[PDB]
Amino acid sequence: GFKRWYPYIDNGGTVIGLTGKDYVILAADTRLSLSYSIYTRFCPKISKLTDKCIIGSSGMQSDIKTLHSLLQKKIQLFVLEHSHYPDIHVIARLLCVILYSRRFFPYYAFNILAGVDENNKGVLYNYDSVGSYCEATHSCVGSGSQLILPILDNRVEQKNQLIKNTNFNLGDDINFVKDAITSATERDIYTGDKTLIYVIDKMGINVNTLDLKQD
Amino acid sequence: TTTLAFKFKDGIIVAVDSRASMGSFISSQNVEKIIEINKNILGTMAGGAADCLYWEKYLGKIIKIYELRNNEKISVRAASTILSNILYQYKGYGLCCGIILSGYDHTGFNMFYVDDSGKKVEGNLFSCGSGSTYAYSILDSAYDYNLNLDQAVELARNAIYHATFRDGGSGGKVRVFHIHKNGYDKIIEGEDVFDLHYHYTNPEQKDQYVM
Amino acid sequence: TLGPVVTGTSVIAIKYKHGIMIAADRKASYGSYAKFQNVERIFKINNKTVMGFSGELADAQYLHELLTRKNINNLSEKKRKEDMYTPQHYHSYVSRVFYVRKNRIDPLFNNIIIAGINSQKYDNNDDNVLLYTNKNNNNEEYKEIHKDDLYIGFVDMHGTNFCDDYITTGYARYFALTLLRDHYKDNMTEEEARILINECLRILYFRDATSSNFIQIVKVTSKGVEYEEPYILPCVLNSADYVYPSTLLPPAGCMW
Amino acid sequence: MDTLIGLRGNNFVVLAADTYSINSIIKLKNDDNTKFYDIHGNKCLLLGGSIGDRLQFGEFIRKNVHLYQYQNNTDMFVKSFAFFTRKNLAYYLRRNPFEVNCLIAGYDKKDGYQLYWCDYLSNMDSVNKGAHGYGAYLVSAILDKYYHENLTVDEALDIFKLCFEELKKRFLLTQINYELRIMYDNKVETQYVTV
Amino acid sequence: TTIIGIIYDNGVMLACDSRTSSGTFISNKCSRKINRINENLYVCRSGASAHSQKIIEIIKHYCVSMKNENRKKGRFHEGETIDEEIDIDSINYLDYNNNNDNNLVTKNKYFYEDKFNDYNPLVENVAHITKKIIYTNNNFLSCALIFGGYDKIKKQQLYAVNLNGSIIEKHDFAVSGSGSIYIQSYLQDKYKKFMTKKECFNLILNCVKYAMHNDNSSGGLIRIVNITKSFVEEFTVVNTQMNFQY
Amino acid sequence: TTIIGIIYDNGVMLACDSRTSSGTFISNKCSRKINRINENLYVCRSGASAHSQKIIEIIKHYCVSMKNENRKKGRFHEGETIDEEIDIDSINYLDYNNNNDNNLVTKNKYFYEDKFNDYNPLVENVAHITKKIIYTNNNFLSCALIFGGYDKIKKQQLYAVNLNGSIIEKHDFAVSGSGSIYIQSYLQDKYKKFMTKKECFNLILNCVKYAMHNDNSSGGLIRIVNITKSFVEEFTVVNTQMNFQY
Amino acid sequence: GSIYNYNGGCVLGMSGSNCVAIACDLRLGANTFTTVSTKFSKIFKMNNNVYVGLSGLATDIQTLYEILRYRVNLYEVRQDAEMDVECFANMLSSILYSNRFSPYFVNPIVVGFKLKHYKVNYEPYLTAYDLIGAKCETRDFVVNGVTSEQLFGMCESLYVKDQDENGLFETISQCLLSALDRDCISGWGAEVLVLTPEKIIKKKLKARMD
Amino acid sequence: TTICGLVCQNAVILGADTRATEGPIVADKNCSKLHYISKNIWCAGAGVAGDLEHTTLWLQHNVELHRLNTNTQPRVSMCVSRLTQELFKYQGYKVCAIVLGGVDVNGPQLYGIHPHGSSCLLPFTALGSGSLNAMAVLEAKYRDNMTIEEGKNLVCEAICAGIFNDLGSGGNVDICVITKDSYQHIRPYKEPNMRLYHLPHPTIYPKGTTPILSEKIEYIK
Ligand SMILES: O=C(NC1CCCC1)[C@@H]1CCCCOc2cccc(c2)C[C@H](N2CCCC2=O)C(=O)N[C@@H](CCN2CCOCC2)C(=O)N1
Ligand SMILES: O=C(NC1CCCC1)[C@@H]1CCCCOc2cccc(c2)C[C@H](N2CCCC2=O)C(=O)N[C@@H](CCN2CCOCC2)C(=O)N1
Ligand SMILES: O=C(NC1CCCC1)[C@@H]1CCCCOc2cccc(c2)C[C@H](N2CCCC2=O)C(=O)N[C@@H](CCN2CCOCC2)C(=O)N1
Repeated sequence: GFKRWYPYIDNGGTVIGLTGKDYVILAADTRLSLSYSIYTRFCPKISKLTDKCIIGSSGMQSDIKTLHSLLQKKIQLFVLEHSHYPDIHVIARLLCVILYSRRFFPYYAFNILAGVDENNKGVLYNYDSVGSYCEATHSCVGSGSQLILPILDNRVEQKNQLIKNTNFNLGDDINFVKDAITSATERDIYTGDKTLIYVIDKMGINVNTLDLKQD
Repeated sequence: TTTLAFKFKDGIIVAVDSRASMGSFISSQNVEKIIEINKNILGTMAGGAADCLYWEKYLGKIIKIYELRNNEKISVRAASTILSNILYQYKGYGLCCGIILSGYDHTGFNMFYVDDSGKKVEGNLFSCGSGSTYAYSILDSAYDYNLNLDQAVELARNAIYHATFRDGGSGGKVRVFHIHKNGYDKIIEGEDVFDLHYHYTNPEQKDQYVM
Repeated sequence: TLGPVVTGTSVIAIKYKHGIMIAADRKASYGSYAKFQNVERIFKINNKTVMGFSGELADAQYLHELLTRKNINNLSEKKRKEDMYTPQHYHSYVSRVFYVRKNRIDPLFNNIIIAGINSQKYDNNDDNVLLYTNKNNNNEEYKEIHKDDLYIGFVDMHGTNFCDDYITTGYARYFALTLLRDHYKDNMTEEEARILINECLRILYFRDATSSNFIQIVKVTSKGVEYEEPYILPCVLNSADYVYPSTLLPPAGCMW
Repeated sequence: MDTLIGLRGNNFVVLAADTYSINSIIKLKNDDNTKFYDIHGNKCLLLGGSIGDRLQFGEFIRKNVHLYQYQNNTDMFVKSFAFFTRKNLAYYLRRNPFEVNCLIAGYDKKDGYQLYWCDYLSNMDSVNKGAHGYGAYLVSAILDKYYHENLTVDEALDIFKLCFEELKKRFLLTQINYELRIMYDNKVETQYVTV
Repeated sequence: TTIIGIIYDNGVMLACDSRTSSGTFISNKCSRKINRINENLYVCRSGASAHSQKIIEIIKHYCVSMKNENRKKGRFHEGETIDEEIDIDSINYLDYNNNNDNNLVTKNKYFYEDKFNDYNPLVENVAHITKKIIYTNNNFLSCALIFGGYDKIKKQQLYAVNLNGSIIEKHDFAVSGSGSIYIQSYLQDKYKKFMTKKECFNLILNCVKYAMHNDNSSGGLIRIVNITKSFVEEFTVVNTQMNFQY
Repeated sequence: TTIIGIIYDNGVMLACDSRTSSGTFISNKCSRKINRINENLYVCRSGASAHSQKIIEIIKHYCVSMKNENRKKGRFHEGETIDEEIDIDSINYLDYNNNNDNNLVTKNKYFYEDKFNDYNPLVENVAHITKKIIYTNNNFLSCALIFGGYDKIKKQQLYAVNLNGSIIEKHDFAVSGSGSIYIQSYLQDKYKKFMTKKECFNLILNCVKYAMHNDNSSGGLIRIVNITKSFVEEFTVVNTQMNFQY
Repeated sequence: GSIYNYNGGCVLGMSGSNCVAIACDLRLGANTFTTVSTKFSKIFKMNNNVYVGLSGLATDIQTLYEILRYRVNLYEVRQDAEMDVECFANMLSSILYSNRFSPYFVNPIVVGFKLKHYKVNYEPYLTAYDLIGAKCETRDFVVNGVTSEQLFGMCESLYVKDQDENGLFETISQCLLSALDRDCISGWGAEVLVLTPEKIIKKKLKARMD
Repeated sequence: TTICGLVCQNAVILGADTRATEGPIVADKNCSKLHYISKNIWCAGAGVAGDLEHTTLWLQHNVELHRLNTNTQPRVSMCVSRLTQELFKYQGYKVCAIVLGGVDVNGPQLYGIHPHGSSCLLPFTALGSGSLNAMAVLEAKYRDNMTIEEGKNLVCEAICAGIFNDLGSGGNVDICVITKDSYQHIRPYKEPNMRLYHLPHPTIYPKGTTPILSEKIEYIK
């Protein structure tokens, strides 16, 4: 006979977020993999939702694309119906309900919402596949998350250090994001090729790239 | 997860930890496990994070509509019945929800436990989550309805601490809210259990504590 | 469909200086049985778009029907050449069909390649479309098409979709793709593109049991979609060690 | 389920268990005696699990330790006894396992009062306090909260009473009959407690 | 895999494809499925590669033991005093491959040392000990074998050792492997008793070619072994493509 | 089951065995696997009997609907005015059965009513609606079909509707059923373009005979349908045994 | 898989200049979420130049440690010398493989000094194993246990070549603590042993107890 | 894993990547996959790491024993027989896919051995998760009678194909050339993968930042 087809596949990759006082960094590698082969070395995981809000996801690429496009559609409809752009918090709740609407046949997507609210606070929300979400100062989804989250805990919170550091700034935070993603690339077979680093601050959204290892 | 609540002579104490887990990996240590249902009703979250969050927010919406329509405050019993019916409708679907609803209404202070299987149990003292047996043992050992606010808060904190000490699923921060006739107060917004261990079990801090 | 029964193996599509070159052997197998040896696996969608498939033949024929009628309706509403659907449009449509079927657990058991020319500025073919006549089979020359104006998309069973300068399906995702990632380059001539595709197909013939050496090449260029004459690929073994008789080796031990 | 509790202090060790013998849905006895295995030389093995496995493993351990002590005309050290027990359980784990949980207690001049906690997989560690069974979930936090070094025997018995009241009140099986073994001052005493 | 044996007037011919695959992947393009057991005794392997290889190694050892035990004491034959060659090069000629690789050994021929067949094990004996080995472990072993050889008693012979460890002697032809099902009726229709060397060679080659054409599990090149009373000839054919007028 | 179709110079011939089996038991000795859809359109059935029967019944209904919708209004052809016999009796002669049953109708021939092919559904259309029906329910339906027929546009045609609901047009021959695997290479080797009626008849008969010889799931008798532009001929062959010199 | 989650725990090895460090968590879990002990060391001294860290199933940890102690003691009494760390590492591999099909559910590391006798030079030596004895010789760090991914991230990010004993202690302790803070079934204390040719420093860290 | 070997003029050349994985995590970034069997026989290993380590060690030591007892140059055929018999005995549960190469009286030989016990004498082959990519390159570019430098370049290109196209492969490229008179193990031969981004200054924790509960110092000798 024929076995029942499984509707899920992990296409790999990592998304990393880090808030500041007035900025948020969201970075993601661009590899797209299938089992132990590479579909393509350039498949961006971050989509722009608003001038002040982006979304980055890891998991099944078809699900991520559909969910990003659905969220963009819903947000444009919201703008037309209500005359204003939704804040990051509104989008966070909307994404929660969208994910939970499939509670019993979930999207295979782990999503980080990054943006700056009206008060110019850097904001991060990170999600599970069924809609659970929480606000955080740094987060990471995808194959490399269990490698990266300890590093950012150590650097940002410093809970286990008596002599602490309190000099945080955008350049150092970006350097930390780059080191975290490179260290993850060192050990996670599904993270590599190239990373896009998005920075949101007062002016708006800015994009830069960093090369990762190819093996 | 460890959540608990109990009645005492000045109202209801509600205490929770703040850890969220994905398998054995700690997803967060700052989640908020006490959800304001309305001005006078608090809900605690145990079990699935999405299920608890969604259905307690849905209950909040239902109660808002009810209290607009009828120009009166819903009772804790009615809120718990609504939630239990909604959850029972999803029986067999695999919802994971352990919820304690506490509040004040015209019938006084009330407390109900509601789980995904449709269970709805009125009571004066509850605990849910992986760490709930430890909280239960501590509370039952040291529970008196005539405790003052300070004693009640201290007992809730100690129970949460012991639960997080013995249960790998519980930890992070302890939050202790107080529900009274005119709403609720956050007595302890969030206190790392790290300090609690070296305050209760090993104040000397000169060698590793031995269970 | 519950699983593959009659299957085609692998397709290769690459951009070169005059458009798209897509290739597939003309074989459909019933398990390990090579029942059909003259099967068309690359279909014309419109004058600028082609569809290649691997996997189940019945699902591929279904999808080809869908796209044929989609192009027909497109032509029914056309008022100017710009209105014709691009390869990107068809790739989006196919990715959507696959996503919807995944959500029902009712997928088409195919991997699909949608390739073509994503511009209308290189010719006037879509000004008077002929569905049932071909004029290419006059003495004009190909126009070089900027790579950015060319499109090669991929869709798999789960709805995974992406575009690239070269796309492979099936065993070409290992054998052909390795050589392409090593050796493909922009603005290749038809000769160089054909040579590289033929090297990939030769490796596939030597290493893929489902493959054959009867190759159909299709080109999408300023002249439209052209089906080349099918041809047998000459594949000779690359070592005399294979042909050495076994009796000339030592009779003792595991000599085989 | 068989609830086992152990508490060691500077000057004592106390073990306690429910006294129920269970056959499916009925209590064969309210005064079970197949859990405690007193061993010559201020040692005690306390076992939970199936009665048959309990009897087999416990009597095997007791007989082998008595044999050792008769052959070498000396008392086995408590730590040696604990690791011999663990090793035998681990030998049978991959061949024909004894599904039994153990608390091992004793006194000797070399190490004072010792308590070892061992589970049915033969995972063992020395502990100051420990419990086995489903009632462990309900007594462990009480043990943690009320234990301190320099605890007296009477204080430890009061802690055990707290544990028994919690088991009676909150545990699904309302256990109200208990037996305790108290080791201190070079003597082993037996007590029975009803809550 | 396709393995064939055909008895003709003056010998027995064994042919095979050379493809070994694991699924749809071809792990070995040109394996060697026709293996010498003794100077006049060959076996064609089918089934799982590890199984047939280890079985054949064991059988070769057994055959050495039997042969050396068959040696009689003394001297013998103090007086006893003991065909049109296949144009292999023309079979293997292709227009697009002419001197493209000049160095290519496609043929070999050798003569029997045991000229009178004084000690060479009987084909039947080796085949039956193989059947015994396969049958004793037929709960695990999955491989089908064709034995071909020449002995002074029964002359040229074919023995099919089938899956599960049964043995059948064939007096015309034997076929095995997933590819032979396709050429079953072709061979049945084209075979006749007392064929010449040339007819047998052409027939066995065409059988393998058709099987490779129709079976994905078969392919590569073709190895043909011809076993006569005095010599063994081996050929490799690399012109395997099939041309249909239609 | 063995079903075959072969296109020859002046028509298309369809042949089949007649055995239907339930395991090793033969539930129907002589079924009828070649069924008339329209006067010039036949289908050869393979696979599960219930599936192919109910599919063909549905298709016959669809074909009646199509045919009557194809009828144009008015009158046409107010002026338009529109081969070696098969010695079936000698094919069917056996020494041990001579007049043992005199009453035996082994042949039938009829002429098309729609002489100009004014309204008969195209072979391709009927084949494709069948493919549609099979594909829509290919999670449950297991049956492979061969369509043969003649229409004024594409002349004699063969369409293979394979398991899972794919359709391939064949321009030389088509084979299906468990028995055809055995005659695959025999037919490939013996087929040529523009065969005569006599050559095609002999070839298709021999193909079925070899398949019945080699396949236990095939047997019974042989039914041959010959479809030309003007008439349809049907034969039954009961001399199916195969005689080998060796 | 879940067998390793039954108890939890992890071990970490790191080398500096003429020094090497081995660290472990102190928890003994049961049923994956119940903490039954907070002094269950995974670090064992074979001889002055050879330590082993054993994470995994506690019964298998104790059993394997006893086997290794037996073997090392026999070897050293027969030879009248301390076992070289590489010989011990190969022996551990062979012991684990000898149970190839019913293995000990352990995730060992070996940390110590390879002595190059001219005067004597002390070269740090580190090796990580799988449960059937595959070996990974390294110069910077080794990890094992259910916390392996977090330790790998922390080490890849923070390890610094050629640190002195104090720098080595701070680095390995920070790596271990950060990794443990993200694990539900590991922690409840950390022991850190910093080795030099002259002395061993044993430290217990003021770590999280939840 | 990507291992490969080919035969060239009077030499056998083996090549391997150096990644070892434990699930989706890279466990060893510089593991050795080329194994010395004898001065004239090497082998490359893919599959279960422990099985490969112990099978190749057993083979090496038995081969040395045989050489001492017979005082003759070891044969590649002997390694094939011994290895295949062992692997067959374990019915593929010893997951050892091995490319065995060497030079002896019968000239340069190369064998592809599979975990179930089959073997095949070949001019070239690749094994492991990356074997399809390496085989693409080798099929494209292999030739008879290559020089040793050409063979080294081709082996390196094949291993690099595996390294860059298969997630289970990575790290450096190791090569060994085995002739009649000696071998040459080059490790690393390529080194195509390194860390790209480095932080501008390595984090050095100030002394005393980590809190401690107890500390004891114990001197040695
Ligand atoms: O801690 C938790 N409960 C406490 C924290 C708040 C309330 C109390 C639970 C503990 C286990 C819950 C078991 O019931 C489930 C019900 C539905 C789904 C899933 C589990 C699987 C889902 N999985 C597994 C991997 C992929 C995925 O989606 C998953 O475990 N989700 C995490 C959410 C953790 N965070 C997500 C974002 O940030 C806030 C919390 C989650 O529900 N944990
Ligand atoms: O004292 C012993 N021999 C006396 C008893 C008869 C006469 C002498 C030896 C001690 C030798 C020490 C060497 O280190 C090991 C070498 C090999 C294996 C193992 C350890 C681990 C193995 N383990 C560990 C738990 C599960 C398991 O299988 C295990 O301990 N095997 C026991 C045999 C135990 N049975 C023997 C007869 O008595 C009843 C019990 C064993 O080897 N003992
Ligand atoms: O790369 C690898 N082979 C190449 C690397 C060099 C030679 C070739 C394989 C690639 C995947 C194979 C996994 O199939 C197994 C089947 C049975 C047993 C085990 C594994 C054992 C074990 N398992 C199984 C899951 C739990 C566990 O632990 C496990 O995965 N071993 C890892 C290496 C382990 N480490 C040892 C020391 O550090 C380096 C790596 C391993 O063999 N990987």
